[PDB]
Amino acid sequence: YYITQVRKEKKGAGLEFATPEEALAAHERGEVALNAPIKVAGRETSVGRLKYVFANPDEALLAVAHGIVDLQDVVTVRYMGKRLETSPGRILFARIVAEAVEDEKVAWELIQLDVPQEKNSLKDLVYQAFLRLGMEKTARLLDALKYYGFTFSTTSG
Amino acid sequence: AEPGIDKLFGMVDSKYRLTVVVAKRAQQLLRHGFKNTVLEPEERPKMQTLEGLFDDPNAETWAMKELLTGRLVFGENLVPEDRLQKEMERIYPGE
Amino acid sequence: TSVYIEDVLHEFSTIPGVKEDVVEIILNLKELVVRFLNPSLQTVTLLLKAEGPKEVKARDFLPVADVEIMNPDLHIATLEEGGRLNMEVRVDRGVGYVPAEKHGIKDRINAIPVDAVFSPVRRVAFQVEDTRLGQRTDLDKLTLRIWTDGSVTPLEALNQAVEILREHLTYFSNPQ
Amino acid sequence: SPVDAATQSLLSEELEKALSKLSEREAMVLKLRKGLIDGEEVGAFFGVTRERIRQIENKALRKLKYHESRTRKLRDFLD
Amino acid sequence: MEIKRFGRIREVIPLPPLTEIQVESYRRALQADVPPEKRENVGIQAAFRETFPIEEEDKGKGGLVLDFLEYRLGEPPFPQDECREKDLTYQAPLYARLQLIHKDTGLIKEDEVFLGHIPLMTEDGSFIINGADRVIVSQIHRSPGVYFTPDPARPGRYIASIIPLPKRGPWIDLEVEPNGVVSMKVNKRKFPLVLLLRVLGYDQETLARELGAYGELVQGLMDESVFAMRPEEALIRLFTLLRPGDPPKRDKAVAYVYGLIADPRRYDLGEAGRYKAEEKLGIRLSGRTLARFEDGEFKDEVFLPTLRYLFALTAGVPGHEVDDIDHLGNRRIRTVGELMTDQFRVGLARLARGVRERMLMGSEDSLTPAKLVNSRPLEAAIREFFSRSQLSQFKDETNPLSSLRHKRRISALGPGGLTRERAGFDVRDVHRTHYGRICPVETPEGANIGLITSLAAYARVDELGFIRTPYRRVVGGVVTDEVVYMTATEEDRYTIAQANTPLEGNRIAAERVVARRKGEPVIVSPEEVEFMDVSPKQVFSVNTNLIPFLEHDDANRALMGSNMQTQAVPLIRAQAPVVMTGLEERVVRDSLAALYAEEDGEVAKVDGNRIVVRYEDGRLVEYPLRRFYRSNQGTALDQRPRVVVGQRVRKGDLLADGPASENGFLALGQNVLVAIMPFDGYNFEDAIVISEELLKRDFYTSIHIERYEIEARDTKLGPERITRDIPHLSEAALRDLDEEGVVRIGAEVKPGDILVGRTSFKGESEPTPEERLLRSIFGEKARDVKDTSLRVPPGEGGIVVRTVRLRRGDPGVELKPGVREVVRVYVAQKRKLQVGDKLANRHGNKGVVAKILPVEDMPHLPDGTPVDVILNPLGVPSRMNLGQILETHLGLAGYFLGQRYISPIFDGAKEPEIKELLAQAFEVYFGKRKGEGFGVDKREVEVLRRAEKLGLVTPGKTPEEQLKELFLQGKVVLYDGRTGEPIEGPIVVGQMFIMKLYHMVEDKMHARSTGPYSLITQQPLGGKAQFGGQRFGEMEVWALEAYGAAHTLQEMLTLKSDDIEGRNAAYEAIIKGEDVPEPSVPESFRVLVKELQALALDVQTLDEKDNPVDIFEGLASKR
Amino acid sequence: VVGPQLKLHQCGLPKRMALELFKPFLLKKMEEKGIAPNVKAARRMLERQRDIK
Repeated sequence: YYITQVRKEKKGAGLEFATPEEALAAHERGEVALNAPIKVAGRETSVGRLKYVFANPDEALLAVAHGIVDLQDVVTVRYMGKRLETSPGRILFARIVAEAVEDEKVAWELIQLDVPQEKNSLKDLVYQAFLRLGMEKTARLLDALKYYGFTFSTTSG
Repeated sequence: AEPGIDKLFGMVDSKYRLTVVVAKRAQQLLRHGFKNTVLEPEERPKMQTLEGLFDDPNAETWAMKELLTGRLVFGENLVPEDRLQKEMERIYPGE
Repeated sequence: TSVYIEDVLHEFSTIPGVKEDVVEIILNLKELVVRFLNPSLQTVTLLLKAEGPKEVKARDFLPVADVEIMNPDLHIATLEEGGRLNMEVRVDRGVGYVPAEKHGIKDRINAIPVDAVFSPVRRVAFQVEDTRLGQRTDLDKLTLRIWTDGSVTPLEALNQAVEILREHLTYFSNPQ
Repeated sequence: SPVDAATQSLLSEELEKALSKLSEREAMVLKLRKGLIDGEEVGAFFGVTRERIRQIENKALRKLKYHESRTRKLRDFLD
Repeated sequence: MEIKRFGRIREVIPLPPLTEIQVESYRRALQADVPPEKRENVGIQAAFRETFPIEEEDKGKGGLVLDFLEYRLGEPPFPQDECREKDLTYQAPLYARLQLIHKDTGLIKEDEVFLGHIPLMTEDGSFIINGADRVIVSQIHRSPGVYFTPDPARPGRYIASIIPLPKRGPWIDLEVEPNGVVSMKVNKRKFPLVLLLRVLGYDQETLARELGAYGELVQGLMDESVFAMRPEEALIRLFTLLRPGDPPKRDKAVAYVYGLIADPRRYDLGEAGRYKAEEKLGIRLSGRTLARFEDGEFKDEVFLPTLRYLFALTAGVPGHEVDDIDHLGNRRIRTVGELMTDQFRVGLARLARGVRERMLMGSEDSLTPAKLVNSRPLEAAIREFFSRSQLSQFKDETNPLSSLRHKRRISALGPGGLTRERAGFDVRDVHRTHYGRICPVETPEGANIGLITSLAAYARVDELGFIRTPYRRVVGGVVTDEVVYMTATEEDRYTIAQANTPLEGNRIAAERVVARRKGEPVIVSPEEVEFMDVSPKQVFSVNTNLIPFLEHDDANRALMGSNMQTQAVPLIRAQAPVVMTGLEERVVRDSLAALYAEEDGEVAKVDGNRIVVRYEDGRLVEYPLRRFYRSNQGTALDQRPRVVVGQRVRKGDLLADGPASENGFLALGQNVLVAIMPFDGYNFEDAIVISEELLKRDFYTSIHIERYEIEARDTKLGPERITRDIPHLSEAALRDLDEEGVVRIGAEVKPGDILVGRTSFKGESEPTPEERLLRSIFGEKARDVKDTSLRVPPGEGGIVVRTVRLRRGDPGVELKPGVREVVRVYVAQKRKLQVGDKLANRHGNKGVVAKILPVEDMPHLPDGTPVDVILNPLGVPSRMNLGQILETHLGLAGYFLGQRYISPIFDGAKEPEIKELLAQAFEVYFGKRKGEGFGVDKREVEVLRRAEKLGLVTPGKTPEEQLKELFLQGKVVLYDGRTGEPIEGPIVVGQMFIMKLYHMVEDKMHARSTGPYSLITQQPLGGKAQFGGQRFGEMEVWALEAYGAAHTLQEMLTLKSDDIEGRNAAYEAIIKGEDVPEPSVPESFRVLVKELQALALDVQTLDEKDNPVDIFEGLASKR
Repeated sequence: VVGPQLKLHQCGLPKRMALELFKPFLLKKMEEKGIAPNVKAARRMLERQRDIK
């Protein structure tokens, strides 16, 4: 849950950017100022979604690696034929499973990379791989989640 | 868990059968030394202090590594109950 | 590593003429810091023997060649009039933490092994704080600190360490 | 209890294997004696007199003792 | 260190001697230290007096008067210490000067006659029965008197009840039924209330108007006007309405019984029963119950008030007479004394019976002494009450605290004449009264709820077992300092105010103030306040009052936390909590772990063994210090001496500490650096991860002792010897068996070893043929004896620390029949802290050690210092005991600041004050750095980026500052010592007192593979070495049944247990290397057939066709 | 106790336990390896904790 989630912060000046152009440059500097965060209320987009945009899944992680964007930060990345707007963590989770189970596409046909992962959220995913895939391949799916869960957690602070 | 437990669970008409079958074959895989096996040459059973599972480790792990590969045969009533143990004690050395 | 008292049979007894419990004493030696002088001493044995009104202390350990007791004043036991205390304390050179249930040494049959730690290092701390230097300012300033019983040197240690590591990177050699 | 029921197993067969490597003319008399009925050296043997009892007895017994020292089967007392 | 306490509600008066309930009573019980001249005749003196004047007049010849003169005790057979070395009770001499009278010539006076022996109470409170410290558990019951309860099935009106004690005192009831019949069941069957009301002159003219003219029920009384016309006739008339065969002319026959002597009487004139009788109803009652005989004419100051109250109850409003059967003003507790004194009078009964026969056996004048009284009675019952009495068990003495809470526990279950085990539901609830009388938490959990309870800290039994409590007075605004321990009943009478009520010296300080009117939380006015509460401490029991922020822990958990403490195994590295409630010293001082000094003086010789005080009165005394002694539980007790040499002592100040005594305070655990966060699932559900650094410094280690024993049974096959002969394999096994027979002191005795050697004779009645031939071949002169030597039970065993033999020429022992000699090999072990162990804090975070981690990679502060334990947070949201989270915050500030804290129950520290200490802490923690010459990690700054989005810090402020805000919440920036990388997010850390838990014998990881079996049933059993089998429960059967686990279930029903042929076949089958032998049958069944067959019922199994099948395999085919 | 990095497939019990458990299955293996010549013998090996090579 910690890893796949987003944030939201202070709303000062009204920011409904989806429309204007000068509502990008001016708000990008103000972001470098003390009013428009990166997790700011930007309906169609928050300055975060503009600044960082990555080409490859990996790309996202290194950034996190370098203290650029945290896993819970609003970013834009390029997954199969689509400019997905999400967080590094959310994309990480996808991998975590995509890896656990190499059928990278299937892994997509069942995970809701849009909401935080809770108890039911997962439950669904488990009962999913069960039906869809094998059974034993689902044994490892759990263990995988066991691992990435016992680890992120300890650092979640 | 176990290598292809599904494929195994799918080559029979009941969960409880696969069990018997692997069980019965395993017993005979011992009752008659360890040469009545249906496979062996290349990549097959193995342990590690030295590669010694090749001879006598798990009875049943074998039953399941054989019955999984489409070599063995089994049925409700395939071959006459008594003459079975006969030939079997006749073709396979081990004791 | 192991102690041997005069008239004490087992670790759970009481020395007449010594407030201390025979388990409070071996618990007191676990705080003894010796500094061997050269390799030829994987082990040394220290003796003592005191009587009457006296507070047995480290200094009271009758000296030895290559051995220096950095802990001259740490208490050992309290003795009253008519109290006898003549013991034998086997010291050692080792590494890590080893339960007395693990080495169980056999000097005199009546001896009792002491659990023992070996790290001369008491605690390592480091503080990587940025450091400004013209060009850019995302400059790292590593500066590890080390405390030590004295058995060895904060510095001596720092070196063995960096070596042990250098020696370790060494296994990243022959592929297969 | 199982460990004993297993000892009569080993004891039986091993003493019975070390029963054959003998000249039945006297072995099978002490064998069944303590073995079969009950343990009296006098009215011991069928026909032959006493001095031939102890004879093959004390000798067979011993030969029986050393052919086993080699093939150590009973050594570690099954009892 | 420094100790700073918190909050303040001027605790007016100290706690009571926490053992008064026990000591003090047993005192008044048997006044042995005061001459018969003194004026006290209760319990012992009472029972006696009550059971002596035996006036057996005529049944032939005798008329022998036998009185009591002076009872007395004097010198016990052996001392205590010795009473535990051997196996005897710690009794005392008990005789009294008796003399009998002759309706002729002579009044022989044969003084001393010790008719048995009566046990004694230790200075601490317990007894000694056979080597084991025993304690008697207090008990509650229905206070004698009268009560009116709502009639069972008829929602009409209510009935009455007369309750006496002894049980011989008739338990009467009253009830009316208008259309011709009224009722009163003394013994049983009903009869006219007036039928007996006339047996006392009470006529229908004075009774009908001077009793209930204000009651329309008098018409149910006048009814039978026929019997209502003859005085001393209703004494025979009713005497007839009974049923034996008896004579209608037995004058003062059974009416005596309902008079004075034994039945209706309560202990002593004044309060043993009149309190209830009077206060509640009526006004007076001379003598005990309806007592009198000096005139022949009876007086019943009993039956008149009852009706004069029932008719007063079933009508109008005298007040609100209904009676709460569970009000503590109606339930009484019987201290050890009453429990003993009563079982002491059952003995005077069996005696008075065996003696009556002797008044009809003796020749003539040689009778007073032994020809009239024998000890066999009294000495078998009392003994029986100390040895088997359900209301008496082992002294839970894992630790001082325990042996104290036990001593003062109360149980409903007991005599049987008092609350059994069917009932409960309403009697288990905590009552509006337990406030300050019994804890509302302490009680057990499970089938035994509310029946067993422990009382409050200030509570105490006044005069007649009506648990009272310290309540102080308040005149108008003025608040007294004087206290009046009040009974339940006489409490409801006032408007009591709580203890945490703002004060101005002696003046409440607020128009509104919370008080409690008979269990009714009310916000009242000052001038109304009549009484106030002494302090919170009084509301709760003892154990509970040792918890830190109680007030923040869901009472549901307060219990765990309160019982955990009891399981506190006495660590060698004892240590008092960084935060203390207050009772720290009181517990130790009042239990008896540490050794204090009587009066001023100096110090002579402090020996790990002895302390000799130098009192300034010229004298000097040695004080023995039980070194490494064995406790019932096994947790050692060693009084380490604290006072140095020739030190000028201060009266009352401890000399040496006890098991849990650290400096003099209660040390049940070890203050330790905790950092509550999650780990790699190592602390998953309730698990705990530890810092191996705790082991390096002998911290959570404890000294435990075990006592193995063996006898030289005197079989008829040859005496059993205890020689150094192990007839078969090695000397390597004899080694430590140095001494001939027993084992040498201080020898490591790993399991399987020979603690003692012994030898009995192999076969029942015969050698062995098969084995005959085998032994002869290698040396027939093979010692035909068996090695039945006592060995170290699988599991573990430390090193021999002391042994005890008892061969021939027995000193004073009591070797049982067949016991030639017993041997004992006490062993001791320094159990270190290892996985699988359990720890817990006083709040209830009970958890089990699951991972020991190397200092090198667990959570470390910024400055090298690495935590000790890692608690999972997920354990605190649900268990609503945030209390423990305050203990850590306050705790951290206790670290860096180098000082302790006391945080009283309710009036303790508050978030703010703590928030202040944390700040003054942040310096010692951070101020240093600023001076040691270092800035802030390139990590700390990074965590601060996250620490704001979290919203734990004011954006913009300086990094330096930001940490203060953070640290003050209790959180710091920890580094993952496995990587150097920071746990992304501040984490709370700090000092938390954590105790180790005592391992039950269940802990002994058991394990069986093959073992004995019952003679009868043939299912498995353990013993000395082999482990006992596991019971395959029905539910366990279903689980398997539910599973396709067909065979697996039959396995358990035969092989692994009930198949003799099976296991047998089975064992071997394995060894050789085959699939087990298909199960025979279970004996359990075979036993059923023959069992069933014992009953003319034939049970024969069948086949395909209805043709026989033989279970008992052929063994049942006759001859 | 929790077995974190463990795998569903497995579980972890103490040897000291396992030892008793399949004891006889061990005796036999004991005789197969050279750590004991015969059963009854091997039995002795596993009777005292100190003599367990």
